[PDB]
Amino acid sequence: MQGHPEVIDYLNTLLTGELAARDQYFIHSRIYEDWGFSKLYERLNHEMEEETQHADALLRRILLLEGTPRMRPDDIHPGTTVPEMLEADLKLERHVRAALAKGIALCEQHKDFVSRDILLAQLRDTEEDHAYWLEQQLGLIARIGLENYLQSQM
Amino acid sequence: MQGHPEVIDYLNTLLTGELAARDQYFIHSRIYEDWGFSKLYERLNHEMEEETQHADALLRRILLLEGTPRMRPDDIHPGTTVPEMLEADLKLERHVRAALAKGIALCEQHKDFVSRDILLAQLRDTEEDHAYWLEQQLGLIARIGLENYLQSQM
Amino acid sequence: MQGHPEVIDYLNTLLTGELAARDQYFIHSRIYEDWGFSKLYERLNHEMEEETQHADALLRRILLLEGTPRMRPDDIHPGTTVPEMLEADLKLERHVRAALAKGIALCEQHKDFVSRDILLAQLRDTEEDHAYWLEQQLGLIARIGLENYLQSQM
Amino acid sequence: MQGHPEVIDYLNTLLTGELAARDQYFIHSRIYEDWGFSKLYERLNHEMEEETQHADALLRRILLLEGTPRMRPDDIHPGTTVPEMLEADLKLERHVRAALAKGIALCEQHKDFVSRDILLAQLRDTEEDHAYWLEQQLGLIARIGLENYLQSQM
Amino acid sequence: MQGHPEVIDYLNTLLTGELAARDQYFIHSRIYEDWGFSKLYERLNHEMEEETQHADALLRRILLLEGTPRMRPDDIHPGTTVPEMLEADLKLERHVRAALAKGIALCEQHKDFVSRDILLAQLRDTEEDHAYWLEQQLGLIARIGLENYLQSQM
Amino acid sequence: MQGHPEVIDYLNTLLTGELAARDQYFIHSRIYEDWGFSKLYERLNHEMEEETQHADALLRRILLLEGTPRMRPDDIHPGTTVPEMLEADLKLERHVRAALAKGIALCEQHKDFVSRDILLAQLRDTEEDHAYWLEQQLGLIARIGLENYLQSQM
Amino acid sequence: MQGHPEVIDYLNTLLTGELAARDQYFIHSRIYEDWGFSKLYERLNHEMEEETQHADALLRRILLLEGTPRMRPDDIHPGTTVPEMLEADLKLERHVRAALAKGIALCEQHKDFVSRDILLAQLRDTEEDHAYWLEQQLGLIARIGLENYLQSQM
Repeated sequence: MQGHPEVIDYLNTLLTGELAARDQYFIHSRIYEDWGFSKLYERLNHEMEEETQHADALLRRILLLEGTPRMRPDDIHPGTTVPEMLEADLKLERHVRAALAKGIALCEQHKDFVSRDILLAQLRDTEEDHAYWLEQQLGLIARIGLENYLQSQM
Repeated sequence: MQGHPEVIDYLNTLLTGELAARDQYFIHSRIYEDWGFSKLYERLNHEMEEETQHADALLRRILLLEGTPRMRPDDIHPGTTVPEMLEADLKLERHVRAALAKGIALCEQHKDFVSRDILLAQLRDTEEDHAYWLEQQLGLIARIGLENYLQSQM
Repeated sequence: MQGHPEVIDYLNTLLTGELAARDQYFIHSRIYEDWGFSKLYERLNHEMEEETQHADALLRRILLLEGTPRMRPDDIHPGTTVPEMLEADLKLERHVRAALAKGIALCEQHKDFVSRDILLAQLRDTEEDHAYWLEQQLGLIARIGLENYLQSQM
Repeated sequence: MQGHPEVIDYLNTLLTGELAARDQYFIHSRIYEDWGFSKLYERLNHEMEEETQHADALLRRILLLEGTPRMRPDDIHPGTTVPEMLEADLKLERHVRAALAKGIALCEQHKDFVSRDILLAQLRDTEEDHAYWLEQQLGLIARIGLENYLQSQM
Repeated sequence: MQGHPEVIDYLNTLLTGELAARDQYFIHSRIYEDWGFSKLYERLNHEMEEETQHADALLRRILLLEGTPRMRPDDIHPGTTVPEMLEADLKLERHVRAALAKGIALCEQHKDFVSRDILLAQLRDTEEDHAYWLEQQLGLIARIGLENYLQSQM
Repeated sequence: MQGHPEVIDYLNTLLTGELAARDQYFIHSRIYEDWGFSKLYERLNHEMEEETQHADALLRRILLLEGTPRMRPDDIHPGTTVPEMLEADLKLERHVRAALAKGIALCEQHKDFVSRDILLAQLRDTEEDHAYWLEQQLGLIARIGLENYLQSQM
Repeated sequence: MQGHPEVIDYLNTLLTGELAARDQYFIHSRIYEDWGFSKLYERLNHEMEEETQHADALLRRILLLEGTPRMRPDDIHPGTTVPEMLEADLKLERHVRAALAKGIALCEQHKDFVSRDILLAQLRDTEEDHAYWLEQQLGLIARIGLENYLQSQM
């Protein structure tokens, strides 16, 4: 019935982080669309939808463990150029990865293995999809130049 | 091109209000699903998406007018019982309706008729769909009793 | 080529009665819809359309008998609560029943057998569908209580 | 919630005007049909249905603004000849057009923009479909002759 | 039956402006096609057809208001290079935007609300599609260079 | 590569003549449509589209010959009555027919046979479709009467 | 039956030129495919087939006129770089265009109008398709640079 308060409180820290991540992707994707980079809009819009699902999974788990979800998003750090927005989004995923890894350890100490399994799925997406794609973008800019990279994102 | 600063700031005021309304629906809908009221989950889940669409419309208009969107949501005031959560949502929508109506008058005053037309569509949804449904729910409770109303929301 | 003036005048009295019934069903169905009882709205909106077809048959018969139709509907008295609106409709239907039965006898005495037949079909609908349905609703309210009845009409 | 009494009251004036318009198109279409002018009947039968929809919109709007809809239709002024009936319907459309325009102005003054938007849609129909068609019918009679026009309406 | 002469005259000024815009899009799209930029041809050929539909709506409204349309298009000044043609189109669209906004205010002051509505839809297309697209192209040229931009328009 | 200046110049004279023809069919078709003559509107709307295509062919031909297309339409001379509008369009077709014939001769003299072939196709249309139809309409009015002709064009 | 000897010899002159043009496209298209420019291979492969069709048309006309076709192709002058190969093809097509135009004049002089019409179709393809496309390619290179142009031909 009732989850551990240490676990519940840490899930809430991740929830406010994921609500923030969803809103950062929201603004970035619409700035990308405003500038005419439709391929950057579509990928970031998809990531915004995925963060809503990640936050949803955490929200419902907190309610199941009888906790009170914290719905105030943490602050966001939007950039002003494509290289900057890509870097800010990679730094976000890096903080998310560290926080998710520490929550997985915490769930193991408190023997909340179902909450660990939920965090592990989100960590996989963070490393193998989000952060992986973002490092590809930055490495392509370095290899083909910003003019060519931006042209390909129209 | 560039909009009037007063119109852009007011659009940003409506944007932080709608980002908050979307988050109030997120929590309310998931509380409803956790309690097992699937019809209230589905309505309020649909309303959260519609608010995300409303916020996206404001967000893209602010960017088109060369403005900077404010992404920190307003404070939310969730409820703890179905009557409270419905009243809190009704109170939110009354505020949004007054705010959109004042924004429509302002847009007319500064001759930004496209911004006016975007707000008019949102004002229609607020009165004819959101506020209309919530007042129906509160009227149903008063007429059939909370026990019967909650049973019909399973 | 021309009908009896007594029969024309009575078809006209029936016509203004049926235009009134259509408009009472018009307002009652929309009040039911506004309160959120969609099954009551759907049933009363269908009875509105049936009254318009009933009025239409009398209107065309009056013109075929070389008469001039009276288009001013009778005054209506809608209720303000579900029990009052059901009683107001049952009262109207009972007057319509007696008016139709009186006109059938009038048509039989003036040997207008086609006008008698038009009125019998309307009488049969008035008795076997409308008043029967209304009498059922009032019986159900007494058996299951108004609260359960309204819940079932959502 | 609660609309402005001046608005609710003016919507009720338009409502009785529109219920009368529906009944004038009712009698005209059936007279046309009795005379054998099927094309005039279909068109005016279609306008009766459109006027019923316009009335529904106003009635549901009055109920949302917490008002009491008035169901007594205004007086109708039918014609006895095709030229007269056409002229009668145009006069009604012209009166309706002026009525809707004053209400649009009144709604703006009281800041009920949704009620205005409902009225603008009806005004567009009154001007771009109804009155346009009537004026066309009258110009056609002037150019090709009534005998020819009526033949074409068969 | 008749419109205000001031509104008729302003719709006429708008009409000659939109006939001109159609013919500028006509020549620009064909120059783009001749140079081998098929994506620029397809986009500008579609905007040509939209201007003809815009001109058509004004032309019919002028005739409905009992006015006489002015069919002499305004003079146009097409460019000779891709950057000049994009700037020439953006300049025209900015004048069209201001002319439409001025006519909307004119229609509101003379209570011609249907003519106001026709103009708003054209304003919305002028701002949210045309000028938005043109401003995007000029932004892309600055980010990726004219050489890459033209290659992408082949 | 480079066409003969006398040819390029004469194609530009035909171009402005054809852009004017497109605009005359534009206003005529919409006047016919405003009056309720749907068959005349469809036919003349179709001719406006065919004239736009004829203009496209000349414009693309001028661009291939490395010339600069002239986009200022010639003056148009619309009528106010059906008989006058028909006569006006025939006069225009007759002027166009003579113009196209002189150009065909000019192209042969300068040995640009492709430009001649484009012109012969347009001449065939001008004579075998456009002028033929107009003459038919006028002969019909003479035989069956204008009242009957107009009825048939409804 | 039998054609004029001067017309037959000129057709044979055009035939050896077109058999050469077909072979120049064969080598050029296969050089393009070997370098990996598949879009240039496919266009120039299609042009080789079209020239084979043009030669077949001349061949069959010469036989029908009781002539003897000359099957030795003219000398070809292939290029060694994409700019050279495009220029060499443009130079070839200019020669064919002048040769077909002179042949059309000759056919008219000897009143062989069918032979003229066969040459007119080939002259149209030469100017409007072959030469038009090649000048587009050279213009694209001048506008986007050879590196970008060659990339787009992969």
